[PDB]
Amino acid sequence: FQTRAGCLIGAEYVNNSYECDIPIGAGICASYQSIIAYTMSLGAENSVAYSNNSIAIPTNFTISVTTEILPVSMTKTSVDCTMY
Amino acid sequence: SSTASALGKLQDVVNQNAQALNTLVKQLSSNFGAISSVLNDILSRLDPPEAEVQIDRLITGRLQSLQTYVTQQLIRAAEIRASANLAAIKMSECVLGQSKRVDFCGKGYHLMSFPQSAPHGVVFLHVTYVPAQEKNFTTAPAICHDGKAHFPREGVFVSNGTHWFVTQRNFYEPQIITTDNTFVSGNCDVVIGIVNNTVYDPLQPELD
Amino acid sequence: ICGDSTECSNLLLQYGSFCTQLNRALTGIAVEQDKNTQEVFAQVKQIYKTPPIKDFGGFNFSQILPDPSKPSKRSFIEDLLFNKVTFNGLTVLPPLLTDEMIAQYTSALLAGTITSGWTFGAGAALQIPFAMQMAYRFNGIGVTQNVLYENQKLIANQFNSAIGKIQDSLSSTASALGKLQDVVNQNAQALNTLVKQLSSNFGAISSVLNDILSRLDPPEAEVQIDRLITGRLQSLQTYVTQQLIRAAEIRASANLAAIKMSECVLGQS
Ligand SMILES: *[C@@H]1O[C@H](CO)[C@@H](O[C@@H]2O[C@H](CO)[C@@H](O)[C@H](O)[C@H]2NC(C)=O)[C@H](O)[C@H]1NC(C)=O
Ligand SMILES: *[C@@H]1O[C@H](CO)[C@@H](O[C@@H]2O[C@H](CO)[C@@H](O)[C@H](O)[C@H]2NC(C)=O)[C@H](O)[C@H]1NC(C)=O
Ligand SMILES: *[C@@H]1O[C@H](CO)[C@@H](O[C@@H]2O[C@H](CO)[C@@H](O)[C@H](O)[C@H]2NC(C)=O)[C@H](O)[C@H]1NC(C)=O
Ligand SMILES: *[C@@H]1O[C@H](CO)[C@@H](O[C@@H]2O[C@H](CO)[C@@H](O)[C@H](O)[C@H]2NC(C)=O)[C@H](O)[C@H]1NC(C)=O
Ligand SMILES: *[C@@H]1O[C@H](CO)[C@@H](O[C@@H]2O[C@H](CO)[C@@H](O)[C@H](O)[C@H]2NC(C)=O)[C@H](O)[C@H]1NC(C)=O
Ligand SMILES: *[C@@H]1O[C@H](CO)[C@@H](O[C@@H]2O[C@H](CO)[C@@H](O)[C@H](O)[C@H]2NC(C)=O)[C@H](O)[C@H]1NC(C)=O
Ligand SMILES: *[C@@H]1O[C@H](CO)[C@@H](O)[C@H](O)[C@H]1NC(C)=O
Repeated sequence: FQTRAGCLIGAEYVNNSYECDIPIGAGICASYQSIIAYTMSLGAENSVAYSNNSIAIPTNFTISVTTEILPVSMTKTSVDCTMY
Repeated sequence: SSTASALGKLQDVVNQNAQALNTLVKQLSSNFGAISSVLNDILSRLDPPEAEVQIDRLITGRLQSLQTYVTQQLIRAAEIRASANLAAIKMSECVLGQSKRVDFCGKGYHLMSFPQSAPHGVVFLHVTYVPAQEKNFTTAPAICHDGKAHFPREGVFVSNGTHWFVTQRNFYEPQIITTDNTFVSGNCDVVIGIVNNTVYDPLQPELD
Repeated sequence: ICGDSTECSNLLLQYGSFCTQLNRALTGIAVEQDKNTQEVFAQVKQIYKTPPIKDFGGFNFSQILPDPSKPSKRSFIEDLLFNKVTFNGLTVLPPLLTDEMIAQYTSALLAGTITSGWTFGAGAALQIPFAMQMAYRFNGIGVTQNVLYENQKLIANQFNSAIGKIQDSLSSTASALGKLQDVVNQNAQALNTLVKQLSSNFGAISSVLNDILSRLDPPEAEVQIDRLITGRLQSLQTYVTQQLIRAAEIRASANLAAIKMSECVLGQS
């Protein structure tokens, strides 16, 4: 197969579109099924029902807990020149 | 408990530091264009006048390696300092109070946060509110009554098909439109979308 | 630094593992670039579409929404912006996201904020007529919503005129995109001077490898090769360090852009 990123062998190009597993480039990437290569899909697709006298109001709720991880430090090291 | 690879940032910081030290140490075994990578032998194999040349080669190579290592360390330290500043701000704003800036800590309406320690970092648990189970309604921006226009003090007008109510915006809870949750401003001949209805007042029935 | 010569490679081999580090650094930079773009733009989960019929209370977004007529599916302003701004062992790798995908993200974000408001940034997109979304937004700065419902046409006209004015300012006035041009120029200059550095003797007798290799005795030819090698290594290391500094600065800018997108597009600040 020939792509804008180069030449790819060992995999077959399909016409579907899923999420991206192993990013290859130029908007295409590959995954395992055999190995296949395809074009990325940015996500789902919906057309919200806009109108000038219609609204939507929630009736229930959920409480979600999520995690976030941040590094704040690293190991303190020192070097002796003349011994090194 | 089961899923791994959730701590990539701390792990790869550790890996980068370890790899830097490993390559710095392993660089000690390079000739750099000299006759050997061991100093004692070249000291003990030939006279000084060329030994100085060989030591000069070794010295310049090792100095270059050390300078490269230190410069990389400085870059990485600057990045880590930026991350630590961000962590301090998040601790001060999302743990010690309720934050209003959207998506700063958690996706959804922020409620609170809790900190936990990690070997070289911090973990925030963000507790947030997420609405669900929607429902469509017909809406209008104002209500005509006696020629006057009424707007909601707080909330929004909705109708299930036959009657009109006011609700708070983020949670469906209808109430009867009254002169206590609405206010008046001018006659209704200019607003685009006014609808005819009635507004009940709680004083007239009481008086009778 | 060797240009397809066995002797140069053999002499370089005894310099330890230097260029492996350089390749690692460059690879890290490229991966960071892709992550930057992803963090800024992929703020949404779905891809929203604007409805075929467009009655936004008199407001007019025709200049900003994409048009199917053009093949790039870009907007008028985006076309103006794209028109305004414009091998020796080195390669340029294509970005992961092509321009159409980025345009698609921007279109999705903008349609979502026209139709739903800030709701689509927290949960599921909830429709709301545009006039009362504007009333809500007035209510959030200290002005009663009353006002907006009595000055709607005037407000719509002011917004339309402002859009037209900004379009004309971009179309006619140039030099409004200095920052992007500066980034491009800096990168091009750095690469050009790195390439041009190949034509320096650095103290040897010639700046071409073949002549020194094929003119005189190897015993001192190795000394000349060492001169060339050390000069070219210094040049390459300087280039890499400059690239690292610039990458850090760009990453700071991208973080700021991500915060601004989150806080001023998906909400009211
Ligand atoms: C609220 O009602 C409107 C009006 O019907 C819904 O919009 C369409 O509803 C029909 C069913 O009556 C669906 O088949 C269409 O798919 C809807 N339009 C679109 C663009 O999807 C709207 O979906 C209703 N809201 C909810 C939450 O169900
Ligand atoms: C809001 O959602 C909750 C679930 O998150 C609903 O509670 C569930 O109700 C069903 C039927 O009564 C039970 O079988 C579940 O066990 C309940 N879940 C929990 C966690 O208690 C709740 O009913 C919803 N609100 C409304 C008004 O329907
Ligand atoms: C809209 O809501 C109103 C208020 O709840 C409904 O009117 C009442 O509905 C109940 C339940 O059917 C009846 O017992 C009452 O007699 C109704 N009238 C009053 C004055 O309370 C109305 O039915 C709802 N309509 C729809 C289409 O949902
Ligand atoms: C909501 O939009 C609809 C359609 O865009 C409007 O319906 C039109 O209203 C005008 C003036 O009221 C009439 O001249 C047209 O004949 C109507 N067309 C249709 C297809 O209904 C409606 O008025 C709008 N409502 C509000 C409150 O703005
Ligand atoms: C709401 O009520 C007003 C007044 O009760 C209505 O306005 C009248 O409409 C009739 C017929 O359209 C006209 O002959 C009158 O001149 C109007 N004014 C008055 C003071 O009666 C109006 O039509 C009603 N409906 C709406 C949607 O506004
Ligand atoms: C929104 O604004 C655009 C401004 O470009 C309007 O497009 C113009 O419409 C007039 C009226 O037909 C034409 O004479 C111009 O040639 C149009 N300009 C362009 C660039 O196409 C558009 O009509 C406005 N939207 C609405 C609904 O009127
Ligand atoms: C995929 O689509 C192209 C055109 O979109 C078509 O020519 C081709 O036959 C299809 N199938 C495969 C396997 O490429």
